[PDB]
Amino acid sequence: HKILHRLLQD
Amino acid sequence: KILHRLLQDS
Amino acid sequence: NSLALSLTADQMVSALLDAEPPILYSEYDPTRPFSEASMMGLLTNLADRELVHMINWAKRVPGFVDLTLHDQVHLLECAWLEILMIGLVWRSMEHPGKLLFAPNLLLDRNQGVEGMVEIFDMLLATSSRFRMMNLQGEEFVCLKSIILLNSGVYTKDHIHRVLDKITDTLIHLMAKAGLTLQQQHQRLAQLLLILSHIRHMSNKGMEHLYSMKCKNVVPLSDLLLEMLDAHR
Amino acid sequence: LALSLTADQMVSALLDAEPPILYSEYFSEASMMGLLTNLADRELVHMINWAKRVPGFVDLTLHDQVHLLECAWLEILMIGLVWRSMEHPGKLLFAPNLLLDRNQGKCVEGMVEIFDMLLATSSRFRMMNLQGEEFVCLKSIILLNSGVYTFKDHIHRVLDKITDTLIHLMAKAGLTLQQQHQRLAQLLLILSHIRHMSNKGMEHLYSMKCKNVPLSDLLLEMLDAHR
Ligand SMILES: Oc1ccc(C(c2ccc(O)cc2)=C2[C@H]3CCC[C@@H]2CCC3)cc1
Ligand SMILES: Oc1ccc(C(c2ccc(O)cc2)=C2[C@H]3CCC[C@@H]2CCC3)cc1
Repeated sequence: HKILHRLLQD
Repeated sequence: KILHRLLQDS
Repeated sequence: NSLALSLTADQMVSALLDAEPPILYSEYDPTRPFSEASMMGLLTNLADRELVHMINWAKRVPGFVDLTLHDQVHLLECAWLEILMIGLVWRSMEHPGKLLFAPNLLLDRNQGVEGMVEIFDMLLATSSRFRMMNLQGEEFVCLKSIILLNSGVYTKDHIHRVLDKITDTLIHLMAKAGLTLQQQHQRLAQLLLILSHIRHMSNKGMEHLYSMKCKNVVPLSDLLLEMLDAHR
Repeated sequence: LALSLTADQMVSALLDAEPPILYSEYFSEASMMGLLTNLADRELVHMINWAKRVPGFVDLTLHDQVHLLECAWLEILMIGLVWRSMEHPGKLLFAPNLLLDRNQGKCVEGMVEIFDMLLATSSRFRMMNLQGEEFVCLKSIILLNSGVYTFKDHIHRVLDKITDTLIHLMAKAGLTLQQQHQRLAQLLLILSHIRHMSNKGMEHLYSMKCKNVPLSDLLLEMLDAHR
């Protein structure tokens, strides 16, 4: 999965 | 330039 | 002085409609299927012939004649693929899932080349967008002319003057169509936002052509090589 | 919730969600791209959090949010750069402590062409007297529009709302009806050029990857999303 996923969730 | 010619004629 | 600024919206639409290039036919015979070389061969032959009509079409666009020979070359070098694409998208508007490159050349998503499906989908998406918006021919010819004058304007006050005139022309059509003031603004915004995507497809398409050139796949015409080199 | 907000509440929300102006690390080719890579990477983190504060963006699925950001991240950085450099003609304010000239874009191959396009866009905003309220609307439009056809009704509805908001600002500025249509059209046409610069810059960054300054992990992901 992409890093962008985490930053959009947190 | 071809584009130059086709533009100027006639 | 100029004549483009003088024309009314109705006379603007009329001039653009009268200037419309014909729909050219392909050399396609539904005998052999398409290889990566044959398909691009057909499209290159088609696009090269379309360009000749576009150049003479551009000279029919109000205000374009008033510009210098150098500026006319720049605007066409920058927007030729955009104009080809929006024309393609317009032709394929009533053919869902298909692209009408020519009346005898209808290509599917399956048909078409390493990196062509990405461009096809965006083209299909644009066509599907025009269909849902119920794009009119009067709006199409305005958008196509906007692309010609805009796409190379920042790479002038008269060009922006004609651009403002085309804006007025678009709003006049929408008002005639019975749209409310906020519906005109929204639709106007919707139409011009699509041009951003057409620009995107063009840049993607341009890079594909340069890839095809250096790979020495199917030979490009002498004019298409010039138009492609201008983008570097 | 985005559709419920009025034009005033739309502007205030976007103005309140504005990312900060970050500073550069306190040129050749390597040093400049090093500073810009570091800067852009820190801006992305604020952009992502800014996007989540954009009305209607939260309502989208996680996948759609990712797709939109991947499509327009360089566009958004650029229009921010262009806006910051508005009152610095001939200059590009990448950061308050990093002012770059057109001649400084020459020591990187194929970057001086992107500089001129950026400078021209900034000059265009200056001539149009672009307002901050207008700018935050345009940037939000880029976020929602740039990747909407690479997929919808909700996004198009929010786009219509921002359009209504744009007109509202001009109508409150004292512009006549036809002046509102023309200015709106002029703004949206610039977005087509911002896309062009983005695709050019994207191809420039790809050359950077195919040469090994080291791009950040986040930047490499945003870059890879453009194949
Ligand atoms: O009307 C059109 C005619 C052809 C095209 C062609 C084309 C093909 C070969 C060329 O040498 C130049 C363009 C384009 C299409 C859309 C973008 C790039 C290319 C290739 C894929 C399809 C697009 C529109
Ligand atoms: O605010 C901005 C900060 C940086 C940038 C980016 C950038 C630089 C390095 C990166 O790794 C990623 C992006 C650049 C600018 C815009 C085009 C791409 C590049 C190269 C020259 C100017 C653009 C705007």
